[PDB]
Amino acid sequence: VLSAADKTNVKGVFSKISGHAEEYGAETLERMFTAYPQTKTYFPHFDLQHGSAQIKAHGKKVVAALVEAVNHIDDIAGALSKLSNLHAQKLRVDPVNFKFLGHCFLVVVAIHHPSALTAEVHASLDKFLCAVGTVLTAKYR
Amino acid sequence: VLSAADKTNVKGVFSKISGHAEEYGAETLERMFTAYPQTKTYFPHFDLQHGSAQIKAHGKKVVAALVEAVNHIDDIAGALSKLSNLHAQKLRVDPVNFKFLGHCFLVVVAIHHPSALTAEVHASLDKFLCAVGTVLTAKYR
Amino acid sequence: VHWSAEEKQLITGLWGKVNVADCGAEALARLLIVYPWTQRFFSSFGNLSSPTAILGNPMVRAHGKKVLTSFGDAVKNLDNIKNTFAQLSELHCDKLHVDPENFRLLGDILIIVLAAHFAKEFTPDCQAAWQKLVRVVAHALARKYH
Amino acid sequence: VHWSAEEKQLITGLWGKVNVADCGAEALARLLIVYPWTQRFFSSFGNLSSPTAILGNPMVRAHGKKVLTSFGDAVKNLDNIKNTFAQLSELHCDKLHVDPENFRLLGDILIIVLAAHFAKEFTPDCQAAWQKLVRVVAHALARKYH
Ligand code: HEM
Ligand code: HEM
Ligand code: HEM
Ligand code: HEM
Repeated sequence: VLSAADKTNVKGVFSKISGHAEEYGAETLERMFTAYPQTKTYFPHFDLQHGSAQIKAHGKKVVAALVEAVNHIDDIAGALSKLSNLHAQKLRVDPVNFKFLGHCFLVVVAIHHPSALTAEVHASLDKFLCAVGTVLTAKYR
Repeated sequence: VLSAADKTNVKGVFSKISGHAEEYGAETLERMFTAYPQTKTYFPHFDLQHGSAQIKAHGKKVVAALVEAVNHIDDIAGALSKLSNLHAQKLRVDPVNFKFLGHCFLVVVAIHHPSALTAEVHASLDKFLCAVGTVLTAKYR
Repeated sequence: VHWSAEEKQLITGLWGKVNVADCGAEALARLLIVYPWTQRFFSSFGNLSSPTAILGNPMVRAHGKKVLTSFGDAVKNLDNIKNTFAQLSELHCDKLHVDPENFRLLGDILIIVLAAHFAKEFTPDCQAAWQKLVRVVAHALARKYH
Repeated sequence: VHWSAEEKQLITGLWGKVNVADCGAEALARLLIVYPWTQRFFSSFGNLSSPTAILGNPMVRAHGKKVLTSFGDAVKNLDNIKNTFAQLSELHCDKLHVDPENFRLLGDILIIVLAAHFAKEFTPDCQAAWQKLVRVVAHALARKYH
């Protein structure tokens, strides 16, 4: 459960990455598609080549949704209710994939903003990503 | 997330097992200790012999806590807040163990009340057990 | 990877009474119903819009039989499990990309399905042996990565 | 179980720049902090009551070095991994009863710890190779059950 401490840490780090939503979002998806190839099966319609406009556009949308969740961090389930039906009902994304994506995300911030990803922030950020994952699979969990 | 449907199914099945909290609770722990030996490391002070009074007494307490959670199914986190500190803070039970216990539970009702464990009830009951597990590890999740 | 003599008699004796068709269909139906995302893999089975539709769907019923038959091959080749599942491992891993965690979930559904079918005869020692069998089969399928 | 020539150069080249002591201590400290229940296994390390206490604890720091050294043995025996971890497998499985899922979590912490230490040099192709290395080591430890 997200504490006052976690809410603060998460907002802290997201201030630093809000500026590069597209960039970080694209890198996150590429590292995901590369280290966990099985995830590519959800994007048969996408051009999965490194640098593709589709991945940059989608990566952008993904981080935006994350930002939206930070701002309504007290009721993440309500802020993302539409994404929840999409992922759980329509897309049927296997819940294990949300951890892959979340992990790749932590990796890109570790790479671009190491000093900000302290042990404690890492923990807060891990709780947050797990919360989002729970909500987007919420329908069938 | 628990629906109106799940709440009903769970209450349905728990009416049938409320009568045998000690019996089912003991069988649940024994099957757990037998199929997942690693769980015995949390009860070094217990006499783990089949039929031991400690297991019967504890099995009883465990089902009672479950019943308590059914009755306050709208806020399971509040009804079990004390058990949550115990398991997550003091005992530090690895989260994977809650699934083992929940599984062994489904097994004992499948054995004693098969007709009641329909596919749909199974799903509702699985959601419920996963909810309880989330709350009892809640502190560090 | 080593089977006690007691485990073999325990799984073998039980297999002979298994109604492969009913248990097969029930186990598969339960996987699609309690773990909804698994339906994504069976889009070619047609109607899977409700628990009822799922329990009534003939392809689900038919595939269920094949899966359980597959478990029977393991029961007869308790020591030759790798070979027995080698090609199934490639299908599930390389062609389907099913995450190994799902093999673990199907194995558990199967355990509770057998319990409901044998009741008290499914003793704790019996469950333990089957839990092991299910983990071995799952491990033999999760090989293509290893 | 098969390593491409490209993967070996990728993991090997990187290992040489790894500060085993700092990364070892940081990775272990992070496991105890983001996954709190793992502290149960290290009761003999003394004070682990706060993130600060954990990051300052000398035993945590010292054990961390040993774990990462253990990963170095794997990097040098990329094909002899089973033997290299055989006895560690017995310790963790039979004496400690650590659930294999935790090996997976430690491996991920290690991945993000290396990313923060190498930054852009830790390319997606590089991460993929290390993710594989971490899964192999985890698999070699989760053997006593298999
Ligand atoms: C933190 C988790 C995630 C977030 C916040 C997220 C966010 C989103 C958003 C905002 C959309 C786009 C909606 C639109 O364009 O109107 C979407 C679509 C989609 N998501 Fe996710 N997603 C997440 C995880 C996943 C995972 C793990 C997978 C699968 C490996 C996945 C697969 C998809 C697919 C296939 C689409 C549709 C893409 C398209 O057709 O353009 N998502 N997601
Ligand atoms: C649905 C999940 C569970 C429920 C509802 C439950 C319930 C309880 C309750 C009611 C107590 C007894 C409190 C008292 O006697 O005052 C307790 C204690 C304890 N639980 Fe759990 N528990 C659950 C899961 C677990 C799991 C999975 C493990 C570990 C494998 C575990 C290990 C313990 C231990 C070691 C104690 C203390 C026993 C004693 O010293 O008497 N619990 N639990
Ligand atoms: C761990 C136990 C499992 C066993 C023993 C098993 C066994 C089988 C067998 C025997 C077949 C081949 C049928 C044929 O050739 O006619 C098959 C096919 C298949 N399996 Fe599995 N399976 C397992 C788990 C899974 C899981 C968890 C999924 C899904 C998440 C899955 C999805 C499929 C699909 C989609 C096919 C192809 C169905 C078709 O022909 O349309 N299997 N499996
Ligand atoms: C997957 C990577 C892992 C590797 C390579 C690894 C490696 C090691 C090594 C080399 C030792 C022996 C140290 C010595 O003999 O002096 C050790 C000991 C130990 N490991 Fe691990 N380990 C791993 C994961 C884990 C995890 C996840 C836990 C805890 C959840 C754990 C808990 C322990 C404990 C308690 C000891 C004994 C510490 C002591 O001497 O007090 N290990 N490990």
